[PDB]
Amino acid sequence: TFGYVHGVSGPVVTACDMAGAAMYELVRVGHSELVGEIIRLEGDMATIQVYEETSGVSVGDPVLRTGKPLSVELGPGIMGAIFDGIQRPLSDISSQTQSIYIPRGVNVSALSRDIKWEFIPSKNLRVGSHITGGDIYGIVNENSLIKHKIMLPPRNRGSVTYIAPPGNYDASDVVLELEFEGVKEKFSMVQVWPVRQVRPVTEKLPANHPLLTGQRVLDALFPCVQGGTTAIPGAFGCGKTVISQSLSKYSNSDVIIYVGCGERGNEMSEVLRDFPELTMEVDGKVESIMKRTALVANTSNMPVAAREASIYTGITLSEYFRDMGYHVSMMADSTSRWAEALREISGRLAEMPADSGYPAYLGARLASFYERAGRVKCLGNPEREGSVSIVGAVSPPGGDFSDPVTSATLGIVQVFWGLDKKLAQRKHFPSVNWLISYSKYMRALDEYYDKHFTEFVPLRTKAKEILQEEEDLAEIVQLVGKASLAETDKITLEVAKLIKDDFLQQNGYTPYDRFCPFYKTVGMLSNMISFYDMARRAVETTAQSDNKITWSIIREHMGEILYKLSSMKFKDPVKDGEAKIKADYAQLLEDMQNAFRSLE
Amino acid sequence: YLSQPRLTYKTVSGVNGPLVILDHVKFPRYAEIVHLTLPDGTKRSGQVLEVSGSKAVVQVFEGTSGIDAKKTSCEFTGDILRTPVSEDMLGRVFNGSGKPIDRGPVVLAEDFLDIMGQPINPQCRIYPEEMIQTGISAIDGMNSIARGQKIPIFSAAGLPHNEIAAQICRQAGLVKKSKDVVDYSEENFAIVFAAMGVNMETARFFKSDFEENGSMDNVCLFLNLANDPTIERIITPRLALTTAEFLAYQCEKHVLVILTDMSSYAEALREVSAAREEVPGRRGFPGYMYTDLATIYERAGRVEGRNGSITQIPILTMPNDDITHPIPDLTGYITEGQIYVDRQLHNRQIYPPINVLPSLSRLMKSAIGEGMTRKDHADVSNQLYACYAIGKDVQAMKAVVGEEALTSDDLLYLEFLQKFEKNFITQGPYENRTVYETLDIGWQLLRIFPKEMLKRIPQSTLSEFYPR
Amino acid sequence: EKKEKQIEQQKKIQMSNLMNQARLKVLRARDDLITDLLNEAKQRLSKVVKDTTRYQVLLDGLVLQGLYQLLEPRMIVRCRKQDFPLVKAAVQKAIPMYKIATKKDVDVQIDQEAYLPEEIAGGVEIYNGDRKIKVSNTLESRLDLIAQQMMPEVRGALFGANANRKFLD
Amino acid sequence: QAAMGSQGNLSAEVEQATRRQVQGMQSSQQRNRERVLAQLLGMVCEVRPQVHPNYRV
Amino acid sequence: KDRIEIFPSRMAQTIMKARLKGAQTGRNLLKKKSDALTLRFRQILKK
Repeated sequence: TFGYVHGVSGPVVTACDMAGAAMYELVRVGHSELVGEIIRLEGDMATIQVYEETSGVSVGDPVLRTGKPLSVELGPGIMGAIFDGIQRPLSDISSQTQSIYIPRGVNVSALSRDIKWEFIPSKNLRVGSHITGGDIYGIVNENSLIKHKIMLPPRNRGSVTYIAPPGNYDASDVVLELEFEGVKEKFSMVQVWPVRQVRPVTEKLPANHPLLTGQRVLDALFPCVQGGTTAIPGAFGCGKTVISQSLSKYSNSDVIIYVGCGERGNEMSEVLRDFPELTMEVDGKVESIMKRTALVANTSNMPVAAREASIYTGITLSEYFRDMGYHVSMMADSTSRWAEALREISGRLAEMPADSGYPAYLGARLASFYERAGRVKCLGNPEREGSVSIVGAVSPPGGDFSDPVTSATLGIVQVFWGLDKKLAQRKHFPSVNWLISYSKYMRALDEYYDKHFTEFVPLRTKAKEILQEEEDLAEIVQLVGKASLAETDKITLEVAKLIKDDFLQQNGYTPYDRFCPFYKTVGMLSNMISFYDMARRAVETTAQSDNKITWSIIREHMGEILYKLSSMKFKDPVKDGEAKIKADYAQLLEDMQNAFRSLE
Repeated sequence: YLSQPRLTYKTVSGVNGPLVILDHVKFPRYAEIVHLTLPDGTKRSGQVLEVSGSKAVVQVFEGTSGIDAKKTSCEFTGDILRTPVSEDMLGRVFNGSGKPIDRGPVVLAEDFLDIMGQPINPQCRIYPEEMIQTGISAIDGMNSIARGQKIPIFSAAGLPHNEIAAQICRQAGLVKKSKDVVDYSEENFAIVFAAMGVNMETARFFKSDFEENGSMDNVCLFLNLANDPTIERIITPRLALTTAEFLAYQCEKHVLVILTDMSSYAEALREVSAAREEVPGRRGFPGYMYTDLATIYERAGRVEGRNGSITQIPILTMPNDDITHPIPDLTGYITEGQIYVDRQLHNRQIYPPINVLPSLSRLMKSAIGEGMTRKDHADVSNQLYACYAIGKDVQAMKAVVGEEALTSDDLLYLEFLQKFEKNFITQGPYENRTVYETLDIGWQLLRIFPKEMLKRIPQSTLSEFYPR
Repeated sequence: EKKEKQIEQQKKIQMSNLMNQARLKVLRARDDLITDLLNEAKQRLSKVVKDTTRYQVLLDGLVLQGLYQLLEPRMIVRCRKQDFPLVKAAVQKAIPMYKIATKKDVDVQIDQEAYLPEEIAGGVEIYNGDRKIKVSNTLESRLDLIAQQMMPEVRGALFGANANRKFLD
Repeated sequence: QAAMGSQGNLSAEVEQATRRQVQGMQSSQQRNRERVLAQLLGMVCEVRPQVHPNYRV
Repeated sequence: KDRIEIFPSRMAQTIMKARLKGAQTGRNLLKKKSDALTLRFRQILKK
């Protein structure tokens, strides 16, 4: 336990002169109790990796001996708090110390020990029945929205000996006891899980459902899959919190865990105020979205060890919450900054530069992170189901896709929502490139789309083909001059314009159109494509049959229809009923057919 | 606190470059300070870097010249470097180490603090809201700087970024005069300039300018000349930031700190790393350079529960005008926005030549707004940007084709471009244009055009502002 | 207009120089004041040296502190010529305490050739066997160190406290 | 001429200022002198010897 | 054929950067000239 603390070749120091202890074990240094992790062992001594500053550490300092590795406390009260990369209850320490800066020797438990919770036992299990790891024996009403379930720790089982009745108890108190063959072990409300292992699952089920998004753009063109993995380019000023908030408010998930690197207090306070402002009326009542969030973030300053540990803390928390039979979306923000963090930790290892300083195990870390996702059948008796999605926001270095990390991530994702800053400069939102965006999970979604819509996929293929054909005709008419082209392709031009101006834009500042239901989206697309097909057929047939039908004849006979199409978006489903909207759209389609018949 | 005596030494194992090594040390500690005595009586300080058993390593600031193997008294303070902070620093000039160099007396310390100091808790961070006027029209009118908006200025060899920095310093001020004349008497602005890696002529020019403006009551200057020892070049930023944090979070002052020629800081960090004998990095810079520059820059912003703020304005040079050089790249991933100076415009004899086209600012969306200022700041900037862009384009097209092919609007565009480059950018060294006067001159330039061509300004303000 | 600009520039530079010199004069006066106070402290301490009754206890404490510091098999103590029996008695008292404290056998000598200068008010310098490590635990060094450590409190006493400083931490 | 008279008067006023603050500082010292000296000498006298906290048998 | 011939060196990086920038400026200039010529063509072939 001698503190043989050396000097530094960076922001980290090492030590020696102790007894035998396993590596990747967390011990404390000095009277300040700094975070330290064994990395290297030689002989009867072991190097350590201290995270805090290395100032003032002297020889002969104590080194406390422990028996556990880096781990995360898991239990009730996590929802609504603000944590760093090593799980420090930052609001609570600011409350306790009344300090301005980060205090040292932070010996505060991640959760409080003076807050009582209402306990409901399972009212089915009796003392003496055998319980396995992952079975729920209790629930907590953490808040009106989410009920923080409690499960037996994995890698444990035995025959129960005590069951506690409902009551108001704290974390330290004992509620469940049991008895393995030979010994017996009590169980409190808190479990601890090492970070660098994956909690088990019974089996992994294919993702077979769409992840809803607020706007019809990127929800009908390039949908995501619930529990999937996706990449979204994003930069300063483009607007990245738009999708964050959209997934927080209008989506079928159940919790949001936002994890980044080098974050600002702007986003923290913004989400804090969006909790009571950006609410959701689940049952007609607004509620703080704090209850549906657990923020984690690190700001430059933080020693690179914690900055790199944040991502694993986040995925561990997300997995602990998915095991409770819920849905999750983990915003893996600051991905390029995370690659920079990887480079920075490898800086103090003298490792061979694979490519511009990337450690050799860069690919290993990519694989170990991005793969822990998907939908999984939970491990327990009541047979829950839940999934974790990951959304790694790509942050290219000034639009250059030369990073090996960017390409490596772009080979794992199947969905891409490209962003063009110039389209945002054109006052068009959402700013989607419309050509580089793709979605290869279309096959997984074909089965969902058939069973309930039976028409959307033809419309989605027609929309993509029309989008390419409009660019082809744009090339034709920049060569010609936009004054000499037949009517046959002018109808394609006009429909493409109408889809662009109405269906491929959704104003988040419009009071009632901040969320387009997907059945509504299908209705609008069906009506517009029906108009397109009818006009195209009419002009093609009359091009030689009789009475050549042109842009002007059609336009004049359907100024009413054109304005009605342009005014479809002003429906307000919030107040007007769904039946009203669908009936009115069907009537509008009928009117289109009647007008085209009255033409001929 | 500590009342134990001090332990000296005369053993010295070996010496190598800017390092000294001595053993038989009794319970050393990291980053301990040491006072050395030479055979001739000269005294040179140093800092500890490596410790192992009894062996120890210090680093002499003043340089290893003529150190004797036996006749050297190496002494141990028993502590780490501590800054004698005090409010009455203001109006003084110090060297790198903090020793006064303006013929004055030793500092009378109000307190002591860690030279590294402490970093700010992210929960106690307040989003910047209001803007600090610089006295330059090219920046204020088109590009707002909120409180704590860490914006760097990218420059290179031969460019007059030094004069621009001096102008910003001597013309610094607030926009609290928007309320009333009598109420503006409550001024709470201070400056802490930190010349580092600066040649003699520049350092003295800064001193002369600061004395000339007569605002030395609110200017604390740290000079580190080129010929000074290289190890002291990495200590001065910490001292400046610690004094700024003191004056901000203890006396509730608003502070604008400036650091100049950070490329010299990068060179110093490179050299100390090379002496440390560590694995190089990309372009030989230390691998942990990003972390170091992070713990330097970030000490800035606002904190809840305090009436005070800090604002960091770094300045750095670009080797061979290489925008992809590591220093500006790693500075990009911390700071916010980018200011540029155009070589051609310097060649056209236009002072100060700030290129508005590549300039950016992320906080400009909310740093300006209604109530805090007039309603006509952001829209005016966008309109002027569009007008200048199309004016340069029309100048290019005139060069391509000829004057005979220009329309009336093209003539207006060319006249606007010439008048803009003659009036707005050209400000002269001493013209202190306020924000209001800057918007007024922008209106004067926009008067060339008919209101119809001004499509980026909404009609709601054109019916109020164009007929004047 | 050229001459007017020149005249006003001369006005401003002159006034700025006067302000600077005034402030520097004030600061120099304060520094001289504190220096005089420290010199008085030195003189009063030198007066207090004369009282043998408590000087013996102080020397005992100083020697014990030095012995506790150096922790080596060989030791040498150095003291003024005129206080030799006092340091002898203090060391003979100090040795058993050191043995009972550290659980180690050490040998302590007194040198008889080299001595502290005459101007030394008092104190003790302790070397090791090979004279390569020392702790000049002398009275003036203690005064200087203790004064420099407590300097902000001295300023607080001699000039009150600055109201504009609202918070301490 | 007006400016020269102004510099003369302003220098006289500034010297008057320096005189009054110097007198105030002298009075401030003379008010409280013995307390700090007694405290300082008491701190010098105190010894409280002990061993380095990290020594072991 | 596929690539310019020059030894890899930092001065060569700056030189090829200058060559590319000159090519881009000439590109833009001749596009503007072409636009002027097309406008002239259209207004002389009007009626």
